[PDB]
Amino acid sequence: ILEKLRSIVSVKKKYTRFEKIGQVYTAMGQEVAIKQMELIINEILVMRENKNPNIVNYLDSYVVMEYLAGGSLTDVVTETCMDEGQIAAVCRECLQALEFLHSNQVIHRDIKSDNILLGMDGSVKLTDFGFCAQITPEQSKRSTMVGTPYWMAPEVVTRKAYGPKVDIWSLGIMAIEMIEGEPPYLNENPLRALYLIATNGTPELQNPEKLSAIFRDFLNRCLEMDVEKRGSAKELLQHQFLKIAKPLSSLTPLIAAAKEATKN
Amino acid sequence: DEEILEKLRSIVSVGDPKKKYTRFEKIGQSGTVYTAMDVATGQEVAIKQMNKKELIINEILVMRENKNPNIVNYLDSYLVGDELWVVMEYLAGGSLTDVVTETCMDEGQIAAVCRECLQALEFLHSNQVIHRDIKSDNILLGMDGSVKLTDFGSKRSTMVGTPYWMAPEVVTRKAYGPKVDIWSLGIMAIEMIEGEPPYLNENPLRALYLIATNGTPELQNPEKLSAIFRDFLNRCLEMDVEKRGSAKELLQHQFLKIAKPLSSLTPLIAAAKEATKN
Ligand SMILES: CN1CCN(C2=Nc3cc(F)ccc3Nc3ccc(F)cc32)CC1
Repeated sequence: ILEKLRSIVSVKKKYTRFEKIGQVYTAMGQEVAIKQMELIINEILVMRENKNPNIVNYLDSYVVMEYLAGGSLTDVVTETCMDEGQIAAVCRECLQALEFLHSNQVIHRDIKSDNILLGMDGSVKLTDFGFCAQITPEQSKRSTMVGTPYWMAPEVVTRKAYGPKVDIWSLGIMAIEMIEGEPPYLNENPLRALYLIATNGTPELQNPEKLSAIFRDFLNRCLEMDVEKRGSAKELLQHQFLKIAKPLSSLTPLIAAAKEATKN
Repeated sequence: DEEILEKLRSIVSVGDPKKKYTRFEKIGQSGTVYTAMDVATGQEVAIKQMNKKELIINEILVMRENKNPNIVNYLDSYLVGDELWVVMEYLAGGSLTDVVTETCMDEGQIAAVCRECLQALEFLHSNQVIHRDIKSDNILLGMDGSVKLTDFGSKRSTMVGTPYWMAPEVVTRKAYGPKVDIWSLGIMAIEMIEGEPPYLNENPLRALYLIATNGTPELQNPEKLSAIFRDFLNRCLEMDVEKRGSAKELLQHQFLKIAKPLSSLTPLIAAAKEATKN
């Protein structure tokens, strides 16, 4: 245990109007979120270096993050029925965040609805960079099995050499959550889910006929077992499915519904 | 909200706790735990301060009526503002973690710690309490060698740390009973002879997989353990819950008969205090 974590800290007078939130506080001429509590160092380092509009802004540490008042995507997917135009809008935003991170040789390794925060204007931002991997030409692949079982790519689960396309798979599982309300095998135990991802491979939708052919194709490109065949974030940003995306304002009735449903 | 407040008034002791105890020092953050000293008697105490509400009334009443030498017992309770303070016993010899990471314990010392913990587990289980966190960090030592068990405090979310002490039935999210604490004691005994718990260099998710499949990992140096100690561990770390020993059965194990008196633990306390001074 070392103190070179004290070296990145900024060093009660800078922020006011503290109000406790979650299981994390809100404060203020901008509105901020302050999380008060070796991987914590990597998360602060990667967030400073990788600033983009589709990533929750790390502001300072003494951890001061920007505030997104519309909750997470989880509240929306578990309390509402999203249409394809809304799903395509969320997928486009996440792919813009992934295209940015991957070009900076960063693998998120934890893409899931819980890590997608929403703004009251419909803005979509990616968070939780604890599990991220910074790759390089000297070590372009990783092997560690990290992530949330239900969202993990089969190559991660089986501890094979993997790259940024593990995040593409996780995005594909997230789009399934947007359809079905839950990731595949959620009713199972996390270890039984790991076994199922490793053996079944590409998950099968409960009702595939409900989806348009263009959405089915988009998911097939995301959830392709052959990593070379699976699309990169840059390739999938050119997919026809994203062209049916509604403006980000279309997400605000969804935020309203989740807030109304979660009054307990 | 109101019924819980009135029920508390009849059970809490009158008097100002701020006048009764001194030298408050935070040791954890439901609520906050402070170490303190009784100004009148010199006793060292642990004070849990806190702002589900029906569950706490029963937990106090259980603690108050049920006493055991191998657990930190309930001493008193006070209503301080909108906070409830629960005063419990504490010990000055630190935790078992300091001893296992700074000294080499012999089997006679390990047996003495296992006997004390099993006496605490027998007591808790008869009171239909499953600890769930039996680990060296929750074992408190007294300057006379006394051993006391403490506590104090989702599939979508992330877990901080490897849950190395957890039984395979806990990991696989099955219904479970008090024998989960027996498994955890078995892991604690491994920590006592190797100086570390298993799955330390392992990722928490890889640890979960390993616990669920193989149960317990192979010992780093098994030839260093006596046959009677290896048998004791086999009974503790049995995958079949019915085959795994209960606290009452394991108190009759031959391994505990090689236990040295609790005075044999005081040189270990001295060494851990010397190692963790500066
Ligand atoms: C339902 N709820 C579970 C936790 N309980 C206890 N937990 C403990 C656990 C310890 F490790 C030390 C002391 C205690 N205090 C106790 C003292 C007597 C007793 F019978 C049980 C406990 C209280 C009841």
